[PDB]
Amino acid sequence: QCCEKWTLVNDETQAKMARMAAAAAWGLGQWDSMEEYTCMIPRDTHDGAFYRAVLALHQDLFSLAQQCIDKARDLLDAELTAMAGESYSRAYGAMVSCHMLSELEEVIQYKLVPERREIIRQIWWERLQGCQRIVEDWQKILMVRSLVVSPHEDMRTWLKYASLCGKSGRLALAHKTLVLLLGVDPSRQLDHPLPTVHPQVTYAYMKNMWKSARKIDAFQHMQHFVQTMQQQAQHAIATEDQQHKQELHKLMARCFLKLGEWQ
Amino acid sequence: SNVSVLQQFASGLKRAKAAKELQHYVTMELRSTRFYDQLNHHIFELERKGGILAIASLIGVEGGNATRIGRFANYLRNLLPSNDPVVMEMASKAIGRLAMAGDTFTAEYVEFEVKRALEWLGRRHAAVLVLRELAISVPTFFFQQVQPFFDNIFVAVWDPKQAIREGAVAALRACLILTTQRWYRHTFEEAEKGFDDDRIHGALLILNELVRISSMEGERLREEMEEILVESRCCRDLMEEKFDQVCQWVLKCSLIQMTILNLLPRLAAFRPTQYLQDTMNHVLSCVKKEKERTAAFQALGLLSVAVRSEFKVYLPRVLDIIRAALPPKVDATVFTCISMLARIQQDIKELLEPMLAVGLSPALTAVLYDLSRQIPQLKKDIQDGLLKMLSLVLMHDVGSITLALRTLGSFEFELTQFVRHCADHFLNSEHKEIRMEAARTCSRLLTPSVSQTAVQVVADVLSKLLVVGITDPDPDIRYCVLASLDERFDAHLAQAENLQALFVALNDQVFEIRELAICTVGRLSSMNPAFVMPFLRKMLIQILTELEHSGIGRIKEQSARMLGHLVSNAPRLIRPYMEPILKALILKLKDPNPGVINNVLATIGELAQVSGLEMRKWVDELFIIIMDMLQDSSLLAKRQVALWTLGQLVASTGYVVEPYRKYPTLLEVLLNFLKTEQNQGTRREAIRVLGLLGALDPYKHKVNIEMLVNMGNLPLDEFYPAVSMVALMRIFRDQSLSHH
Repeated sequence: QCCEKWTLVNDETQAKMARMAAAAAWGLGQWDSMEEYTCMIPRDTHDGAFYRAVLALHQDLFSLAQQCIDKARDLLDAELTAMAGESYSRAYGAMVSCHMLSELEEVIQYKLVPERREIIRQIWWERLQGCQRIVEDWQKILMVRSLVVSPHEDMRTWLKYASLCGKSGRLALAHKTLVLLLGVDPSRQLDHPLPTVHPQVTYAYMKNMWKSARKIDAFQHMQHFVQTMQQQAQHAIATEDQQHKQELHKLMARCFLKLGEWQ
Repeated sequence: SNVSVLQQFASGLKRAKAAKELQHYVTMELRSTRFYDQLNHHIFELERKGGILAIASLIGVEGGNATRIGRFANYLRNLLPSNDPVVMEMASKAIGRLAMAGDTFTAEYVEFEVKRALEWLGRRHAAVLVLRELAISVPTFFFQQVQPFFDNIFVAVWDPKQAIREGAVAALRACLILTTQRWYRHTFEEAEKGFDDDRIHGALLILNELVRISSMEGERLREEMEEILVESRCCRDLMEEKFDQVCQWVLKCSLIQMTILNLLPRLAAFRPTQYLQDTMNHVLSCVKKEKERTAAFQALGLLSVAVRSEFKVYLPRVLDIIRAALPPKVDATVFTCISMLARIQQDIKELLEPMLAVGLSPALTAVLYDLSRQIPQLKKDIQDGLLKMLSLVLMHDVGSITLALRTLGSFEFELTQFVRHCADHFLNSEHKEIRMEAARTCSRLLTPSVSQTAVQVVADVLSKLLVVGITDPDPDIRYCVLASLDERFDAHLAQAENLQALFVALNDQVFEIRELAICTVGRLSSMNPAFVMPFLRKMLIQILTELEHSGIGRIKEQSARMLGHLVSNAPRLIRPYMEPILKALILKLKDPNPGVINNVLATIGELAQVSGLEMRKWVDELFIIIMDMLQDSSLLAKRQVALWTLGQLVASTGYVVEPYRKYPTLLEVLLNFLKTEQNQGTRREAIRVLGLLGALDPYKHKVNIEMLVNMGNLPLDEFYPAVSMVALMRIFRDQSLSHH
């Protein structure tokens, strides 16, 4: 919609489009249109500084990014003070912005210090768990972190995101996440069995399908999953792979119960 | 404290004056108060220049908010009513410096001064100065009263005087700028009414103000080159009147000429022809007259800026004058006009020779640099001539040599004999100015720095620079020579004879050369660790002694600063010594001078950065200490540095969410700072810390943590007696009781 109607539009409404257009462009990954949409936003607004900082980080202009982050903080002081005066509940929205700005600061020191990566990942994992369990905040935070980390490099965060989506009536989004975690679309290739790499993803996918109408298919798939797990456990037993074994056994139990509960 | 300060401020009363003011500011920074106020009274009543200096300098240096205003307001009010001019300039500067304090009295003070200035409008000029100073220093409360301002200035302006006009037009300019940022018809009406010599040079400046504010583009050229609806509607009438006045009054009447020269280019920039040939005639006629020769070229250049495609016809005339004026060496503006002309390449070639025949003069090299900037083409001939003239100057008066050394580093150039000539130069030199500039030029000209040719020359020259930088009897060029060595020099500073000299440089007296040398050596030691490492270990041992075994408040602070620098640079030497150092620093914090605490807190943050996941187990105590300091302003350390160090700890070590549970008041504290202070840095640091700790779920926050009631069904007769008793008993508990 944004692409279709750009020259057919007035400047006043162009300004209001710019933010959503830039957000969509960032989400898709087309960096050409993101700059065009960003340059239209006023420079005095918090969002303008935020998006200019994002672009600067993408283009490795760290000093400019720091300047933009500082300016964004100065622009945020007013809203935070206004809302903080009454109750902590009303101030949460700005607290999320403060969280995002600090995470953006920490994004630098990830492109410069290779010896400081695992600690940053652990810190991110521990901090994300103290926030509220809304979906949009998680979406924003994960989008911010996605500048240097791909989903395949940290599975548990995305698995928890998919599980959170599941308990809400948004099963399609969880389907998309699990599809982009498996690497293929088992929905298209019905005649084929599920892939066996990353068993946790397969387990989560089977219970999402059970959440939908495909109950008997889920049961049939789970039986084969258990058979394959037992065969793999027997054929790949080694003293080195004991922790693995311990994590394998703990998985099989969780499978078995489900079977019975479904039977 | 009493007599010494009195003597110092008397010497101030009786270049040198500015140095004395700076020295007084430094002495106050080191710091009696009653004697200082008595001294201010002593010098005020009597001389006035030093009193103004003393009064003005201390403002913005000490922490006086209200009593200082209450005392100095009378001093400033006594002088303005009746007094001689000129000296007022400094009193006005003092007023401006005072007015930027802003402690709950600016509105009253400024309105009082403005009203008393309007009353007068040695009396009128004082009011003009007061209005101008209040407009500059206080845009807010000056904007409060505008109609009386305009009405009374329109009366006082048109008196037969020049001094009162020169300030009235400036006050009008300030008021109109403030009005535009957030009257014009009245201004134009009263300006045109008078014209129908006294009622010329003020009306012209007022119309200039209106025209300039109408289009800021022309003034954005005027200002830049100097350093090197309403009017539009009534455009035809004003243009016709101005043209008639110019054509008719050819020799009717200095001041009018400068006003005309000021107006012509801005008017042309408003609309680039109608009277171009006429403007050419006026300006050129004004040139040959010495009293107007300086301003005539200003007008010519400004009009060349305004009018673009019609000035070229008169290139031969102006140039004919220029080549005649310089051979003897007014042209200071000629060069600005020539530079503005390009904003045209073959005439500059011929113009090259006499500009360089001028010798060394200010604004020439900058003019050439800007010319090369806008039009990239002819430069090699410029460089050749410049180098030849510089050589002729340096083979053989003092300020000329200084300017030559300054010029020898500007823009590109195309040098073996020159370096050795400079070696002779700074050697024949008992002068803080010649030597400093020569050393700067030598440092800049050796920018290139793997081939073993010119390496020997670099070695010899660098040896000489180090010798001078370490042996200078005075301190001010040692600091410049040392600082001139940046990160680029690593190959030659890794030698032995140079490292020994650098070591000698350490343990100096000024403490600034000490910081610079320790920073430099710390930057080194990644290339020649054989020599630097033991020396730094020894210096670390010495630093930990001074701080531990000396009961003095100055050396401890200096040593803490030197430890902070050492930790920041060369961090591979500190990792095995983390536990001892920390244990020492904490001891200084656990004691029943603010600088010592500030430096200790500052260095703890750098210690935190250099480590992490190894400073855990030490976070709880440092968290208790800094929290105790954050509240409880009895131990009033700074807050910016404390918040900075807290954030550094949390970020580096990794400590999230748990602090909220362990210290339930950490959130109620951090938000309060947002509604109580007026510092950008403090607020930004608080926001950064809130971000680093992470957003917390409101439910988790919850987990972590009568008169109307009297009105029931009681009759009114019984209600009145009670509430009265409740209120009285509420008062009846100490405090206010003091007088009640």
